[PDB]
Amino acid sequence: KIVNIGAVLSTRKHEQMFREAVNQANKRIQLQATSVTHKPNAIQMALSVCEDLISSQVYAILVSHPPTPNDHFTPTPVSYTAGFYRIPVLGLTTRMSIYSDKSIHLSFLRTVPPYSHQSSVWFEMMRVYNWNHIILLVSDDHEGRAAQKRLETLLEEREGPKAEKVLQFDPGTKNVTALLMEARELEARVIILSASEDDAATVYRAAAMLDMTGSGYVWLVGEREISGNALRYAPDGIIGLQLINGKNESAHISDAVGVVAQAVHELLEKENITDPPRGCVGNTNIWKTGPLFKRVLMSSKYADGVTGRVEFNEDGDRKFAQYSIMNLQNRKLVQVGIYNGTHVIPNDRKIIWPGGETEKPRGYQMSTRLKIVTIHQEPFVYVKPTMSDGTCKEEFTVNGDPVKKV
Amino acid sequence: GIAVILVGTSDEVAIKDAHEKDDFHHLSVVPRVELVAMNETDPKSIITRICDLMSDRKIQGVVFADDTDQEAIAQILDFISAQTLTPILGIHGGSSMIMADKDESSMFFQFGPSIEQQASVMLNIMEEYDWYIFSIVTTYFPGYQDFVNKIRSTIENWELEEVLLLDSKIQNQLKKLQSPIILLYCTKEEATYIFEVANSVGLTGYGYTWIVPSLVAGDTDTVPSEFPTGLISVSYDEWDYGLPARVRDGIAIITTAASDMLSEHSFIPEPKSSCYNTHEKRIYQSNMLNRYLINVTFEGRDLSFSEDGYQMHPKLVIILLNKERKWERVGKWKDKSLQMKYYVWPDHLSIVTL
Amino acid sequence: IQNQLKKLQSPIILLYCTKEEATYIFEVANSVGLTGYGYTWIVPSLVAG
Amino acid sequence: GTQERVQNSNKKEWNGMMGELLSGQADMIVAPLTINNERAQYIEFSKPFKY
Ligand SMILES: O=C(Nc1ccccc1)N[C@H]1C[C@H](C(=O)O)Nc2cc(Cl)cc(Cl)c21
Repeated sequence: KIVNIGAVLSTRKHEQMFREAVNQANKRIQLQATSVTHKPNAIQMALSVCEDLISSQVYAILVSHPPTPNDHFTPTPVSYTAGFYRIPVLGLTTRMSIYSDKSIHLSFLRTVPPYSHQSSVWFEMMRVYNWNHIILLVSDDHEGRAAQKRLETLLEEREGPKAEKVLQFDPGTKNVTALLMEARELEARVIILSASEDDAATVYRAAAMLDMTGSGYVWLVGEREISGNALRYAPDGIIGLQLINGKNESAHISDAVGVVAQAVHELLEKENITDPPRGCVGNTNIWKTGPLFKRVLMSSKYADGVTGRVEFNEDGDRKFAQYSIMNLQNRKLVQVGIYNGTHVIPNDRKIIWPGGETEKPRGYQMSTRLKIVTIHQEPFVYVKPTMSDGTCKEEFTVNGDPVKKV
Repeated sequence: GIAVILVGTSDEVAIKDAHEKDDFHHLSVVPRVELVAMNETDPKSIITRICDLMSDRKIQGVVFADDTDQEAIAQILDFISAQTLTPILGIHGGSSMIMADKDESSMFFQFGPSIEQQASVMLNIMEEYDWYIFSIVTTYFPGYQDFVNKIRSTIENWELEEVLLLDSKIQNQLKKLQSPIILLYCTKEEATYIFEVANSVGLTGYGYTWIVPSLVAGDTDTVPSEFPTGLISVSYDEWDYGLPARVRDGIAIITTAASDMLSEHSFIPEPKSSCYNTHEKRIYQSNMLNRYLINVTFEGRDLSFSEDGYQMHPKLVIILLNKERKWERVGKWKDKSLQMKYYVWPDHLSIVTL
Repeated sequence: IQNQLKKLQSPIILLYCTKEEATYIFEVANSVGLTGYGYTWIVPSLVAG
Repeated sequence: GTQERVQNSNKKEWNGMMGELLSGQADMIVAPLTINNERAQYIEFSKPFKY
């Protein structure tokens, strides 16, 4: 029994690093290293998946993303191809809600948290600053859909801060000038914005056009917004979140291969490891080892990688990971705290807030105006057409005192 | 071109009868029907053959049917759909009987009914025989939130027992069994175990009647023994649909879509050259005209689909597990209307008054 | 046994037995019936011996 | 305004001033607005001033 393992990566030198990883795994079953690069036109990759790897006897696969801006079409061909057999696989990179759910893809596990869960930090970011009123902006994509889902569900479960309005919109928008108008005239003053990158200008340059960033204002966005605007048009003082892994597949390899090794030790007790069916053409045989391999990888806890305590959630992404509480310094970047799994850990610096005051502004202003409406009902409501001057004529009661009219 | 694939162990040679029915009329652009069948072929073989043949014979539209090797095949072209921008039609097979949502950057609607449609037909059956109360339990099968939301909304315009999702809590959940009618939205593999536990707790014969959707049994012939000697199910596929009739429906759909296309602004789907490289990605950026290929008619009825893939008001039938462990066509369904050609199914008095 | 225990409807439950069988019967009770806050068990003298 | 199904399967909406309160248009109602159970699940009522 020599369980060969296959990988696909974007940098061949780090594929050699993966060969070092499989040597260290030989230091520890029996492994054999094999791997393939990636090319454009994902149909060629859906060829090479079995033209190279599925042609062998594989019980776990490695997948990672390129730098190309596809970022969604990159993991799917291999995903579909292997999934035909329910083969557990390990993703290493961009964590959009591709296989966030078990519906399309079945037994995939990843090492990077998907941009959804960054909501929860915001949640406790509230329980730090006692804010209980909140505006939310979301575009009606699947990413933002799940975003609203997770956020509203967590907040309702918190029953405290209650949501105020779920303002949805569309990606392809040149101007959201109409929506921010009704937005920035409501009660609260804290705003969360999770959408695609280039939307930020569409928001930001529209916000300052409405001066929606001057003072009595607080913002909170996702990392894509941070990058795309903190280079382009970030209104200073806005706050976001930052992840530690960033863009490098190296440490992911370490996080990955260790649990791959620790797995095979969980079926060296009953010899139900019969054979991974080599070759794509030839059999619709369901390698029913898949459910067992998945149920065990869902709990193969280790501490191999650079980051201690790399484990899984019920989704198979990075669980109990670590973020850094990013912040901007009017053109510059800093970390003023490391959110450690669940710990409330800030860090010392000049924590500015929009406009540039060392105070933490309150939630709401509680305006003095109140739009009131009412219906036509003679014995409770009398309406009269105005006079030629623009009012309606005064009159006295039978007692002689005046009567109000508005 | 407009091609057809008929991989599977069947009467494909006979089914080419529909070639002349295609050859005479109902084709403005007269198409090039051509079969490329296969054996029990693997996903990768399926992909390479599909794009290779679509590239060779100059194909611009396709429809296929096969043995129910796995529902995953429905997913497998969802990728290539936008990868080459061409209408796809899964038909006549359990392979093409599952739902595949949210891939809608491209084509490939399907046939048969929707979750909502079949569910409303279940409710229609429930009224037409006055079954007042109902219970329901299900699992993580696709459409659980959809089903619970649909049934919780269509009751605010019933006599439910309870909605239950399952994962020693099984018995404490089954103890709430209170309805005179029991429902389940599942498949046969788990249905074995669930009818087992049902015999373990719930009644099976005279005292309860089991009703389930089309894709619980999948095919039409197998039967795990734990099922009661009666099952009200609903489908259309393998009881009236002739394969030549189905492929005729398909070629009609594509030809009338081509009619709408060449009429609106007179653009033919450009021939995708290669399934290989970025030089073929040149046409991949050309215009897309998918939507307006959906309001077209022939053989009388309209064939409008929603933006997701299901036709409106399908033609449907209701079957029942008889005593010989077989199914029988007992209910007609047409034009959002039901016809139950069989009364209550075996304290039995018959009263009379004036 | 289960089809009989399904008629469990009372807020108070009685049993006239002895300890040896009481082991098995409280076992099946946990298997079906509630045990803590929700039911109170009353029994005669010669159940525990 | 009352709860009414709209788009024939889509939503349940309030067809009037009650909705205008829930929609975000209004902020307070003063009119002979009735009190019952159905409305009480989305509004907050002062004590009644005129039986
Ligand atoms: O019946 C109606 N509108 C209607 C108008 C034309 C045709 C049919 C019905 N309104 C009712 C309901 C609503 C209320 O809060 O009670 N306004 C309101 C206020 C008062 Cl003072 C008395 C009543 Cl009954 C009503």
